[PDB]
Amino acid sequence: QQQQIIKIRITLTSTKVKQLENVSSNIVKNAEQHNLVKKGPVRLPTKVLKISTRKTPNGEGSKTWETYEMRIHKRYIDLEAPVQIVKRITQITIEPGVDVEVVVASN
Amino acid sequence: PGVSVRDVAAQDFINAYASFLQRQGKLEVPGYVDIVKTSSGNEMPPQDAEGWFYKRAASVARHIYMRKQVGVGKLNKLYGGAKSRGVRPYKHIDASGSINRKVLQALEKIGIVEISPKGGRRISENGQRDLDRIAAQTLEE
Amino acid sequence: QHAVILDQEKYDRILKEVPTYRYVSVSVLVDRLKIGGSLARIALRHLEKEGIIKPISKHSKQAIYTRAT
Amino acid sequence: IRRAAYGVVRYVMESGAKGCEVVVSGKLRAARAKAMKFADGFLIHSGQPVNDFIDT
Amino acid sequence: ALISKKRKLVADGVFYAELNEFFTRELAEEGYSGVEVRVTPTKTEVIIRATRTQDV
Amino acid sequence: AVPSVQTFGKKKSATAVAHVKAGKGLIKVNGSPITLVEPEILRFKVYEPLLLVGLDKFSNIDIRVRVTGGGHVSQVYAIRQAIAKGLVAYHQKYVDEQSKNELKKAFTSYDRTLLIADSRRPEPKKFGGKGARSRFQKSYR
Amino acid sequence: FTPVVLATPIPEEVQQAQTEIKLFNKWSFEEVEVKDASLVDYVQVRQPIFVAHTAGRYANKRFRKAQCPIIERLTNSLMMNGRNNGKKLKAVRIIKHTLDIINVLTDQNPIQVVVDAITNTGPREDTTRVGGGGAARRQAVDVSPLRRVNQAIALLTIGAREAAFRNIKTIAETLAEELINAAKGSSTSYAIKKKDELERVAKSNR
Amino acid sequence: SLVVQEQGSFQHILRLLNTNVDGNIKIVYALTTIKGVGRRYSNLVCKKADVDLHKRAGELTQEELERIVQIMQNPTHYKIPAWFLNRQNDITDGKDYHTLANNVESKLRDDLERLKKIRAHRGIRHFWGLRVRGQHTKTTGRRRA
Amino acid sequence: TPVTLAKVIKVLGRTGSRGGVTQVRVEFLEDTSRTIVRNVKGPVRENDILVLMESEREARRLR
Amino acid sequence: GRVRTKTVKRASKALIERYYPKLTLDFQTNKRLCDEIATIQSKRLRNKIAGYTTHLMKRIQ
RNA sequence: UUGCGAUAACGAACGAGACCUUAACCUACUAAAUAGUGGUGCUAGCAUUUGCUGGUUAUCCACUUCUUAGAGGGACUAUCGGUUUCAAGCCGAUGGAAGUUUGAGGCAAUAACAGGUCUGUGAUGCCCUUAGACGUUCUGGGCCGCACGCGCGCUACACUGACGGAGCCAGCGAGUCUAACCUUGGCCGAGAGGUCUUGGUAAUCUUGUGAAACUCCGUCGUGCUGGGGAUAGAGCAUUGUAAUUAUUGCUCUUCAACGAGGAAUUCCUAGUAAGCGCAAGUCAUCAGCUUGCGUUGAUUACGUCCCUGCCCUUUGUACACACC
Ligand SMILES: [Mg+2]
Ligand SMILES: [Mg+2]
Ligand SMILES: [Mg+2]
Ligand SMILES: [Mg+2]
Ligand SMILES: [Mg+2]
Ligand SMILES: [Mg+2]
Ligand SMILES: [Mg+2]
Ligand SMILES: [Mg+2]
Ligand SMILES: [Mg+2]
Ligand SMILES: [Mg+2]
Ligand SMILES: [Mg+2]
Ligand SMILES: [Mg+2]
Ligand SMILES: [Mg+2]
Ligand SMILES: [Mg+2]
Ligand SMILES: [Mg+2]
Ligand SMILES: [Mg+2]
Ligand SMILES: [Mg+2]
Ligand SMILES: [Mg+2]
Ligand SMILES: [Mg+2]
Ligand SMILES: [Mg+2]
Ligand SMILES: [Mg+2]
Ligand SMILES: [Mg+2]
Ligand SMILES: [Mg+2]
Ligand SMILES: [Mg+2]
Ligand SMILES: [Mg+2]
Ligand SMILES: [Mg+2]
Ligand SMILES: [Mg+2]
Repeated sequence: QQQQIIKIRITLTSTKVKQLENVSSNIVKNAEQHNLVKKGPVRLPTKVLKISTRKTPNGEGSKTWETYEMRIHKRYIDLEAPVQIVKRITQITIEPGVDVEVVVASN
Repeated sequence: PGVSVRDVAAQDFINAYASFLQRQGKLEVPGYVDIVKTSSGNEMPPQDAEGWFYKRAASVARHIYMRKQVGVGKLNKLYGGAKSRGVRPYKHIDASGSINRKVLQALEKIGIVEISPKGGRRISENGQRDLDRIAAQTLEE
Repeated sequence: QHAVILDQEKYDRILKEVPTYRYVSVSVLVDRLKIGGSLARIALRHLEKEGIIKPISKHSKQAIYTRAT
Repeated sequence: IRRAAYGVVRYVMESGAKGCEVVVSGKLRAARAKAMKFADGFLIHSGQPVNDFIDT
Repeated sequence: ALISKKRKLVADGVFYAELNEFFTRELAEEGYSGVEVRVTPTKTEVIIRATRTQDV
Repeated sequence: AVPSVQTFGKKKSATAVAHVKAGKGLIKVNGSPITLVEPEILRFKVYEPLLLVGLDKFSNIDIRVRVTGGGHVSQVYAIRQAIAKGLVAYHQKYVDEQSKNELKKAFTSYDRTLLIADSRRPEPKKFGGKGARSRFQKSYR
Repeated sequence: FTPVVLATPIPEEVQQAQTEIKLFNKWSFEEVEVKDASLVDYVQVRQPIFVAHTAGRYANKRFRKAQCPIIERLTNSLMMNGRNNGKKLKAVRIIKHTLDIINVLTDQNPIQVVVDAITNTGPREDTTRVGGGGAARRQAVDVSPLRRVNQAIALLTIGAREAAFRNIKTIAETLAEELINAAKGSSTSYAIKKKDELERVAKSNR
Repeated sequence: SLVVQEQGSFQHILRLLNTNVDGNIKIVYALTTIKGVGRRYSNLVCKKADVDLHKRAGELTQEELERIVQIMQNPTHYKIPAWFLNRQNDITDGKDYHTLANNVESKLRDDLERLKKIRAHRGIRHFWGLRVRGQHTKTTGRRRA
Repeated sequence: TPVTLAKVIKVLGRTGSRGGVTQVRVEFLEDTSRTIVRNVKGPVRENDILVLMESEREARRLR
Repeated sequence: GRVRTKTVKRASKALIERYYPKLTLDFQTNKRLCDEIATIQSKRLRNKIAGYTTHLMKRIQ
């Protein structure tokens, strides 16, 4: 309870890179004003989920194909932080659209 | 004047080390040579019929030298090729696993490779020494 | 049609015709002598070991040999 | 439908919209079907402005 | 919950599509237009955009 | 520390990262001397930046090239681009700029791809045929 | 002018490549005068290369293949009939052995022999069709120099490939015999025989 | 590992195992004109017989021919590993056989007429002249067979 | 046979029914300012030298 | 085919019709001042408008 | 219908273009033990006296070139010649990562078609059927049946090759506990495969997906041959409740046509054609298919209206349900 680090990693997964990098910017600013040592937001390769269909619902016509994509962007921010004052401001202004996971570590 | 097994050409080294193994006669050829094909993807057995196991063991020893961990399945993928499927198109098929497993076990008992706690076989210190002496001879001919 | 064994008269015809062949290869022995390609390869190797033809390329699938001197 | 579609078109256009289109397709007291449009104002049909400024 | 991200985000999309057709079929006589899902820690909130909130 | 640059060369998907530093004439390619590259008939492609400017320009540098990606020809082109760009980068940062410009002119009068990466990228395949332009054969009957 | 020594020993045969860029490491591009003016600036020599493999863009404009080297162009015409598509390494090996054989037989410079073979079988007159279909006529017209070079290379490599198909002789030596007979002018080679056929038809259909 | 030379005293076309084998063909490929003897079987029999593999089948010794015939006819006694054979686990005695020159058509007729005799479906298709391995007969085999 | 060389001055334009034949003005290398219009089969450009088997035939095909 | 449409051309005419004692014969500074004196919605369209404006200035020269 | 011009029109809108996505450049920024690199706090080998390596990020230090992805920059046909009605533009050269709309797509007007789909739908009018059912389920068969005609393909006719050994390199994907997916390694087996473990809900592990063509060295040697591998026999396995009408895989044997294909006809202008494989889709099993991906990489043109189709203008019309 007296300035003890936790070695947490926050992984941020979304499909909307505006909202997602806004959440990661907020996390980086929070650490940068609480003076927490942190590895910056590491950007994973964005995954593309491609689904190739025929456009026709029957089987008539020229064989026309549709590629749909879902794009998934992933970041993670490592931290060494006091948990009881991190979670006093983590649980508020909860982000919509972005899946967050906080995993503690002892490595 | 230091020579590793990288300063010399692959084919020259593998011929020289296969001839060294065939001249020392310690490598315990398994005895189902002369009958086997080296892959399901092959058509014919090796045309050397005496030798080719020394050449395979020389290539495997040089391969372990240039890598860190190679297992039997990695060796089978390495030595596989394109299989003729007759009227259907060609395809990659892995090589024979018993031949490569027995090559690895043979180089274990002549001390070239060892069992490598991260996986397959790494090279031994005596293996580095023997391969470096062969490479030095292959250059200084 | 093409000889796969070599008789003695074919052997002396090789040693008295492959010198003064300006360019020598496997197909050159196969068409100007009447031997097959296996004896042509063997005879090329033997004749450069003796040294009356000398190599230029010595690739597999294509050997270029010229006469010595 | 010429009352209904126009009463939707004018309502959209004086609701503060840049353009409006209504297409009605089907059969109405005739067996042989036809389609008919009711467009007022300005519409874009091509490009990323369709995904930006058009509700469908 | 030991599911991949590729499958979790797809399943979130399928959940959104299933709620969208469920509210499209249910709330059609009080003008449902849209639905927005916000997944939070130990709550998920479902906002129904309708023209008549009183009959929703 | 020691004077050193790092550059790269890029053919279609091959990338050769070259570490050039102050040394004694070493030119290694991912473990091995420049004189054994495979393909043998394309070895003069990676001899070209050595021979356009003379080997005397390489007597006080050690070049170590790690090439990955691509294929056999593409790695050779990325290697020669990496070596030429590394020698120009070393002469830009440590030797005279006039010497660097004479090296650049010697490379570019022979081949622009020694210093400039080829921008030719594979065009995507389209439905309706096996290739990017080619279509499936159509019947009428 | 001296053999430089390095921590990697560059061999002496390739250290003499500093003073002169030869084809593969043997044949000079000097004294490779093109005997047929009107094929200068389309048979491109005089900018030497080390090997007949370059990833050069020559198809993006109309006359860039006139600045492509002639050995690379003859090499490029060997990588066809379908099963040899790609396989420029095989084509470059065939060109290397072809120039070896063209040096062994007929001891002059093989690059000069292949450019004499280009200029001896580029056809100077060719016919075209006139009329809108089968009920037609045939008119003799002149031939562009770039077209002459193109069609010379095609006629040499096609008659090399046909002569090497289904017999013991290899492509690198049927190409060598084709180039030597063309460089003399013989009417034993496919390319000279088709050039004579083309120009005889042109005279008959002026 | 080094190559020395060999002199070719020769004999012409040779009857072996009631089949005219052609000398001027290397021994593995010359013995493949015997039915039941393919390329793998030829190579393994010529390796079990200590026959030089480069020995052209007409310059081969008569006693070497006899050893080749013995290993071909009795292959399980020369450590040929019995997954390598024509008729493993046979049909009537459970014995691994390798069937040779004139007997391959004989065993083929024995298999087919056994299969006709039990009125099995595949024997019926062989009697009808059709394909027997489930091939589609609508478009293929439509000028002969 | 003594062929004559000729230098292309102006590319006058594509002729022929399929457009493969082009029509050019050429001037003779010996005896300059002696000029003829010729039909050329291949890709031709200004300053190209081309070899005439005949020196007396004017091209007529145009448009 | 590098023919420029009327959205580029009309914008360039309407830029030279009122900002002549400004923009000069250089694409780089013309490209920079199109960002101030106009609201072009994309960088590619700005670059086409600036280049055609520069092409027109070199003609009024 | 992009503009310039001409001009009884002038000034606009939809479509084109702009746009969005992807590819190409950034030693400029922001960074990263899920990407690497260099040192060495650390050590450890082999040849040696520094070359090739193997390993510990509060049981190391630092950096970002390479990789990733955010924010931007960049190209506008720049510049300069030539040509043009000194226009719109076009060609050449130089520079440049890029000068083919920079490459490739996505989106895409006015209107139609008696185009396809009622068998994708709990989309649907009407009709038919509804307990001896045309509902539903279960068992078995069939959809694959073979004198034959046609279409898309795969494999070939070989030496620019086959075989053997050796070398040896990608990129796009995908993956299991919200239950059995991708599987390394070890062992057994000729092989297919079995088995014991392991790692991975994934830039972490499969996976450097060590792919194939290719390269080198050998064997063959112009013979339907060691080209080709159809057809067929016997056996061993795997998937599945179930393999017979061979699911597929392996091993041995059998070893057909086919020696480059009339008449005709298809696709294609540069990282394109072609060759080469790989992944995904469907999938318990089954790829000769498709969708994408990368590897190797040409020839020929930068045109025309001759053929074919489409568009416009003029023209003729007794057609407007519009030549059916
Ligand atoms: Mg491989
Ligand atoms: Mg292999
Ligand atoms: Mg628009
Ligand atoms: Mg558009
Ligand atoms: Mg392709
Ligand atoms: Mg042949
Ligand atoms: Mg046989
Ligand atoms: Mg079949
Ligand atoms: Mg960077
Ligand atoms: Mg209909
Ligand atoms: Mg329907
Ligand atoms: Mg209905
Ligand atoms: Mg259906
Ligand atoms: Mg049923
Ligand atoms: Mg069916
Ligand atoms: Mg089709
Ligand atoms: Mg091979
Ligand atoms: Mg990879
Ligand atoms: Mg692994
Ligand atoms: Mg055969
Ligand atoms: Mg069955
Ligand atoms: Mg069936
Ligand atoms: Mg599959
Ligand atoms: Mg099936
Ligand atoms: Mg299908
Ligand atoms: Mg027409
Ligand atoms: Mg009427």
